Amino acid sequence: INNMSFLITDTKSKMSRKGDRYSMQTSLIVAALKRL
Amino acid sequence: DDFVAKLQDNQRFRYNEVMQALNMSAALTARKTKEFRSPPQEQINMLLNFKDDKSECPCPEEIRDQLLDFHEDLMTHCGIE
Amino acid sequence: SLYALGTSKSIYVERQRSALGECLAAFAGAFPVAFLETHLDKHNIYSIYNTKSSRERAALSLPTNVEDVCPNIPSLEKLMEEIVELAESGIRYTQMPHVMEVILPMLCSYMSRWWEHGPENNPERAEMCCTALNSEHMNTLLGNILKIIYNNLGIDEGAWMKRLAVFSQPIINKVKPQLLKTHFLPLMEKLKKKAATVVSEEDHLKAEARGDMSEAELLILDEFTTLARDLYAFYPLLIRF
Amino acid sequence: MADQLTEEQIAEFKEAFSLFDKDGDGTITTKELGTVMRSLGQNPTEAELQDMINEVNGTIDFPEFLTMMARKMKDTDSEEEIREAFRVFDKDGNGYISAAELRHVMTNLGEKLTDEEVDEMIREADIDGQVNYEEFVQMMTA
Repeated sequence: INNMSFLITDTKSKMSRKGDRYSMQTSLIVAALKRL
Repeated sequence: DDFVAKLQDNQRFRYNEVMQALNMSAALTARKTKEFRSPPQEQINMLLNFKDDKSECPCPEEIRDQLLDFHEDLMTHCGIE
Repeated sequence: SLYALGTSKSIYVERQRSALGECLAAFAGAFPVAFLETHLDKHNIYSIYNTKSSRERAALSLPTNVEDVCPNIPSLEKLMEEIVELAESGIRYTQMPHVMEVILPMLCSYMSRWWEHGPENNPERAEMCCTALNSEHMNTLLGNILKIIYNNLGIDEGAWMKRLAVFSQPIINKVKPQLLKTHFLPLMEKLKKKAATVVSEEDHLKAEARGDMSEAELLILDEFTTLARDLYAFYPLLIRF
Repeated sequence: MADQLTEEQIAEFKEAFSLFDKDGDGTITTKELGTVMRSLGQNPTEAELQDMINEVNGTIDFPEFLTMMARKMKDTDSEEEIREAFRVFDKDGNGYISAAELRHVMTNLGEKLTDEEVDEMIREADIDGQVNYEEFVQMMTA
């Protein structure tokens, strides 16, 4: 799962290597926590 | 000659079941391969380390008995006892 | 052909159902004619039954009947009623494997494509729009997805949860905020109950460690994997809402 | 030739060299310098001959000659050095060794050396923990 693909699809309508497969910083749980 | 032949055969067999049971053993695999990753001089030194108790020797009982019998005969020949 | 593929019940098509569902969703997004809603066909300027005229359409191989051009595909209202009674009647996966793998993603893509032509976006000259789709339909179908995934947390662990999560992404755009209290609260409540159960089980298991914990730690690991899979099926929708 | 060469191959070096024999100095000049190993079986090129003549009164003997195959011992050292590893471990053969398997391959055997593993991961750390056994060994088996 690209993980960031959900955020890219969200910011796609508004036009808004080392870490290609996965990244610590963009965890879904911490993303939900920071959005709430 | 014969003693080393039997010892080598036993070591090969032991390495065989160690490789067979590697995935059951998990952590024990490293400790069982410690014997086979040591230089051959040290391998023989630790295989011949059953003169007094010291069960930390992979040598089986029959091979131990063969070596002990020959050692006793050699001591008798030398006249120690 | 693709709808018959999706609806077909065969062990041969069983392992290829998912790709057929994805292709059907793509076709539903790409197709310019509101095939699900045939009754208001005459308001579609791109319809072959509106352009080709009767003589040429009879010369071609067409059923001449707009309702019967795709007879096997049911109407949008009938599909909505079927999905509504699903997730409410206690769905059994033995008879309903095809639904949440093919039919719902098609409806999701169809709604995402046809919402723009719906009367709600352009209330001017209404009743002449190509489709009768509405935001209330969108809310109803999204609530249906939430209810079915609620029923399917602990049963039938598969990739289709994350699949439906990524397919239903466009739906969330025009949701009312009250759908939170309507469905998300029980859903996240049950997810939190599962999380509390699994963390309590982990705490209990951490006390004991011996030669053979494998027969229990495998089950506990399965619990965490299922919890994480449901969590990734859930948090995209909640985040973006 | 520090005991790394085996008895059988040393013997066949000698039998090839004795194919020309002649008291260890005759018929073994720089003209046959290539012919002896051509008859033995692998082919010396210009690089091989220049490696033979790099440190070489003017007529070789058996000590000098087998000293030359010591530096030629450097050849054919690519697959057999990892053949043992591929036999003993990596049953799947993916090369991406799992987490427990990597604990186990660095479970220190007798030496009990330290700071070398943590040095290796502070110098280089893979990402996707998930350390590659291949990338892990070429660094030493360069």
